[PDB]
Amino acid sequence: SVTQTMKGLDIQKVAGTWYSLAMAASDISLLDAQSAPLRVYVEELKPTPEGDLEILLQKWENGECAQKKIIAEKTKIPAVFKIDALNENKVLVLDTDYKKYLLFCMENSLACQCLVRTPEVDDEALEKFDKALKALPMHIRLSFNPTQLEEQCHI
Amino acid sequence: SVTQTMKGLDIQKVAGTWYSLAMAASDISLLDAQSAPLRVYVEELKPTPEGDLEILLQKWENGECAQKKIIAEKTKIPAVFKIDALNENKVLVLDTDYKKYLLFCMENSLACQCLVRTPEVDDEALEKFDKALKALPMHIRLSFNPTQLEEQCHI
Repeated sequence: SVTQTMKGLDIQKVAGTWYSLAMAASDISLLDAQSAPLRVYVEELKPTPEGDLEILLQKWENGECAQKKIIAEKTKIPAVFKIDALNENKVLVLDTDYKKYLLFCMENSLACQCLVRTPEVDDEALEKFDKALKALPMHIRLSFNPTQLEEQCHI
Repeated sequence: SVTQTMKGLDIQKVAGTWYSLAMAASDISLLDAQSAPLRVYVEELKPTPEGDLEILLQKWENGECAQKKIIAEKTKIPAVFKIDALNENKVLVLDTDYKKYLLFCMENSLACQCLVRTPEVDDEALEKFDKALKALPMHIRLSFNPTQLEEQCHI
């Protein structure tokens, strides 16, 4: 499970543009294919006034790159959000400096991402990402180059 | 490119049973799918008397797990072998202790593996694997659990 949350998270400050620089998952099948279920590209985070988090992303679905808008509801823990599905799905913010990177996980089993503000490889962010994962039973990891980060569904 | 070879490699001593515990590649497409091109499961290494290396592996091809036998020809460098294809493909042995692990890469762009003798997670081997990769521009990494390592094509 995930025992890394961001202490003192200010959700309003994660607002705006992000790039899914790297992804990792507990199970290969969660990320292997273009259309793999947990292989979603974040576009924008929109905290609500009420402190919920609207997430704009892209998902490759039926041989094309589709826009998806989901809402993750706030909990009593600032760094933990709940998504509505057939399963009780949790979004955990592990760490962020707001201005460059944000690490998060979705768990039921588990997929995590390293988000960055700009379409650049941020070695410092990937370092924190790898450190946060050494805690977790991941079996697949992906990363994207600057050229892919500027394309729909990272093609 | 790969600037990690095993100094003093004794090819006769890599003979026998291996498990593709982890794989990494320069490009997501080389490993993403079951049928991805560089996603081959090593079964056995058979050095020839003449010092060539026969490799027995499995490849998921046309919705099933197929046996494949390839030969990599020795070069003047003990730790480097050449495979016959439309492209000049090179096998480089990075490191081995013969008794537990062997790391190798195939390059044209690049796929590497962490081989182990037994169907167990060897953290020491994965450590050496990650260290060897920090040199290389990998964008996908996979690992297999003991249950998968005992199945045809790691299903």
